[PDB]
Amino acid sequence: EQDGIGEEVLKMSTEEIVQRTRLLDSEIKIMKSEVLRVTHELQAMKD
Amino acid sequence: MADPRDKALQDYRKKLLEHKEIDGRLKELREQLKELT
Repeated sequence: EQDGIGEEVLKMSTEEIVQRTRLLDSEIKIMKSEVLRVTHELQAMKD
Repeated sequence: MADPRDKALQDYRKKLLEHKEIDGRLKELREQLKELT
């Protein structure tokens, strides 16, 4: 496919897989908050 | 699947889709800002 395949597990290092899982989680908080802040920013411009 | 490492891989994909899904909303709400500015 593009993930979940055996090849990719073999290809990367085991350590790097642990660091990648942590790093990516963090991005989600900030992106989701980015969308909300815009939705509010719209009301603020209207005010 | 056969590795925890694969469980991990499958989560990256949901996030790739997630990053996209948000970007579409974000841009629709953004256009609206431009008119107000």
